[PDB]
Amino acid sequence: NAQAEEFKKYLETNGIKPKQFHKKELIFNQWDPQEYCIFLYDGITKLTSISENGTIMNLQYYKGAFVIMSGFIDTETSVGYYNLEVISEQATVYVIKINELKELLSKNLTHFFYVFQTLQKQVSYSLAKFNDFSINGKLGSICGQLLILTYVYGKETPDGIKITLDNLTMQELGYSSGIAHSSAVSRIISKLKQEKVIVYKNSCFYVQNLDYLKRYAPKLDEWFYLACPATWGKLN
Amino acid sequence: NAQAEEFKKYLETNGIKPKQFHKKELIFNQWDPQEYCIFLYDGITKLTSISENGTIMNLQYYKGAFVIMSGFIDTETSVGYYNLEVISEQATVYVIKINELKELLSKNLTHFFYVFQTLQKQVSYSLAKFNDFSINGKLGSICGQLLILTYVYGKETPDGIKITLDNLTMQELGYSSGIAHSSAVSRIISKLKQEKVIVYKNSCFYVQNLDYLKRYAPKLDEWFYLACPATWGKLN
DNA sequence: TTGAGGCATTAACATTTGTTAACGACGATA
DNA sequence: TATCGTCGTTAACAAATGTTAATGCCTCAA
Repeated sequence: NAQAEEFKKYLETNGIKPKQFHKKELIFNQWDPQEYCIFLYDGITKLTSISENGTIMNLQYYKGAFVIMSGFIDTETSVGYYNLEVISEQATVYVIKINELKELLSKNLTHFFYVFQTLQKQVSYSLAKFNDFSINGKLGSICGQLLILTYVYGKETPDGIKITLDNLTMQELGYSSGIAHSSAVSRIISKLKQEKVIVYKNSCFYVQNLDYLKRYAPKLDEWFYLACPATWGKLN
Repeated sequence: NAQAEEFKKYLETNGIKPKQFHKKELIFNQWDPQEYCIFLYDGITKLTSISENGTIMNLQYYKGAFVIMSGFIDTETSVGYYNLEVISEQATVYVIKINELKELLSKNLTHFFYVFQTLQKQVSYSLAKFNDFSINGKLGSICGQLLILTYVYGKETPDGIKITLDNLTMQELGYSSGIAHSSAVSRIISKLKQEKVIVYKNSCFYVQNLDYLKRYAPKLDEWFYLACPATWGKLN
């Protein structure tokens, strides 16, 4: 919040202007690999990839402020062919070309650490998500994904913890957990309603047994405690 | 590697001298969190985590030279509770306190960008691995892990590509794929031998149909092409 | 009001994977 | 030489997941 806003000012004082994106349009994509250093300031986006069969995969979400790399800082080559779709109504972004990045960082040292810090946050997040999505099959994958959603998009209400997210269909949850068919996702969420872990109200998800999700995503809950401890405190 | 040698001479100049670990040792562990910056210079290691009920998870392997870190750079707090076990007969490691690192990379930038490069390699590697493991179930996870081990520990032989890796049991393949029982991995392997994809010789695996593994792990093959071009080029 | 499309739910069937046990090969020990 | 433990293989069964289709609820357009 603070270390990021300080980074914003350093960008405006170097000619980097914020380019605002609206919902559903792709900042970068997998078919036109262009190496940038996206600095999502305010907004919500999802990193996706489309197989050759047209199969969709949602790798993760990004809520500003955060940094996303589409190319390497040295070789200036692509880190992978992915898409960064905007899913919030409006999201402002400070896009930076990979070339000038190496220069802007070598000047200010405190902001080099910031980008380096967020990259470490990225690594720990991927290992934890990988650890919990592999042990308990797809039930644990849905539980882990839901746990992630509750922490960064959750708010406490008398009905439970409301996950403030439009859309969030059965199809979209399946993409974030590697489930291709919507019927399979529903079959699992119908078990979580039976178990009394979640309820479906207002086309919106309320979780009531957060501990049940921790048992299926202990490494992810461990990550929020160590990486985003403020987000962890709101629910503990 | 050149960058890893300049870095190695940079550490030896500032008083950091190597340490020798033997097989089965743990550089760090998940029960005594110490925040180091591990510069694995020569040797092979696997990052693991033990769940509270005792199930092992093999997150990935590390082959020197590379950079692993158990704590964040600015806060110096743990990034996660993992074990780094030495699986080669011996390994040469340069342990450096997390605080000393901030000053060292502050003096010399070309080594700061080298550490940043290795981290970008880590991010894109985790996203790619998470992509191919989540889409095709356990068959696609075993196929993905084998693809990783061929590019890194594979060599052209008359019987295909030999995975030059010792003590690669069925358990260790399962731990890397979230499979808990060696019976399940043997079942998947007997099918890959049936389809003439691999052969089991002298407790080692020989890969004879690399293209079969690419169709089940396309983004990992893409990652080796974009991140480790030299390693990839030796098998195409 | 009627009718089209998308989403959620459930059903059923097929395939895969989880789980445990038995068999046989191999090494190592005394 | 006999005996013990480790590992791979296969089998059998239960459970989970992949796949398809049918149904009902809801929105929207005319």
